Amino acid sequence: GKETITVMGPAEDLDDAQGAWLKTECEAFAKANPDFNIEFKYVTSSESDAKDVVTKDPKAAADVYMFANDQLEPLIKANAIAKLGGDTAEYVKSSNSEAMAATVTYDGDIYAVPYTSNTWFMYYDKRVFSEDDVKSLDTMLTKGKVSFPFDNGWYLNAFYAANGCTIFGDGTDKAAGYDFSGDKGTAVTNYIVDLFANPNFVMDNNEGSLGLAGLKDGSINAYFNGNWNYDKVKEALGEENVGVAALPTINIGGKDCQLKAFLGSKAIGVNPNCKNQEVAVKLAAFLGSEDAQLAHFKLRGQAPVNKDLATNEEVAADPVAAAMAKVSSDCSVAQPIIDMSGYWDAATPFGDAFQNGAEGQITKDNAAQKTEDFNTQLNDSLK
Ligand SMILES: C[C@H]1O[C@H](O[C@H]2[C@H](O)[C@@H](O)[C@@H](O[C@H]3[C@H](O)[C@@H](O)[C@@H](O)O[C@@H]3CO)O[C@@H]2CO)[C@H](O)[C@@H](O)[C@@H]1N[C@H]1C=C(CO)[C@@H](O)[C@H](O)[C@H]1O
Repeated sequence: GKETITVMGPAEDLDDAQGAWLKTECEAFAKANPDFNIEFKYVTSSESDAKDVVTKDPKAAADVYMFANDQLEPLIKANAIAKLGGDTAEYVKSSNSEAMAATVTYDGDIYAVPYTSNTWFMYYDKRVFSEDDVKSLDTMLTKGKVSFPFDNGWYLNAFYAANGCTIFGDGTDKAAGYDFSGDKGTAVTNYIVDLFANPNFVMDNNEGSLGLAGLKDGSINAYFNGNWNYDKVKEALGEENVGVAALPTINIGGKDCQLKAFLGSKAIGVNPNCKNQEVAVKLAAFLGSEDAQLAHFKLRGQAPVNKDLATNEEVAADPVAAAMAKVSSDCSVAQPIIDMSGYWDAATPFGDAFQNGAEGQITKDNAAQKTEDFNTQLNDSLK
């Protein structure tokens, strides 16, 4: 009489054509734990959507699930994610950097097992740009076609952070609120208005299918996205043409400013409603184990977060793992775990309003107004 454990992860981890990592590792877990009498059912969902799927009704949701760490506070407030202790918590602390362990730590307790770092970087066509070119977005625009997903808040902030705008201070001070106000914010809005008015700029869509299609077309030669699309980018450009870089500078009023991505993690969480917590917690530990992370790298090129795999020669040589590490050290801010719901929501219509012909289009003439409107909406969402 097998007990069913329901596990949720993205399509790519359930796709046989990509080695179905999640199924493969669940089966390995079962083989390693003969004392458990279990079978698996799988629910396909992007880590980006996990909060929405689970918090709607945690008791109806999967027992074990893969999510993005910025979702942690909403999951906790929904009683949708179990605190982890014991060997599992110890592994999260011992096998990760301090910042990666912090991605899943709330009020001093560990709530999930990281399996990869979570950030974004630049894919580009080596036929169009040199290594030197891609150090500057402005240089890039003179040589070829550049895209950016401006209606996706996870990407938008990099431009505002570049000029000293802040979210919760350093990211950990709720009392600091949002600060996108003033000339520092308007200067960034003006830069983005100019970008949209640049005929070598093409807005990417929210989840980046437009950019991917553009790379294949040649209509887009630079794509800001992540590790999950590595194989598709290789398909679009041809692997000898794929360049991978950390983030460029943008020139605001004569000053080179560094774009800064969010850096968080993707992790495995346990549903408190799972009827076998022993199995669920051990499975989460297994899915984030060293062996499992190495398999994620070999089966579909996903970069490990486990610091012991950093010295694996194949990992260290991987262009995406290397870019992600450079974004971590040089081009990022730590992903807040203070809930950013109001920002994720406001970011999308704000980004969309830059488009030529948009309702309430952001322009040079109204940039300051629109910037304050945005700052005001962000802070209102905290009241
Ligand atoms: C807006 C959204 O931003 C963040 O989501 C990003 C993920 O963290 C990234 O990992 C990446 O997701 C990819 C998966 O890693 C990958 O395995 C595959 O499934 O494709 C995903 C991309 O399609 O990119 C995501 C951004 O595109 C953040 O983690 C996430 O929580 C944010 N979602 C909020 C935003 C809205 C609408 O504004 C709400 O509906 C959500 O409930 C919020 O959580």
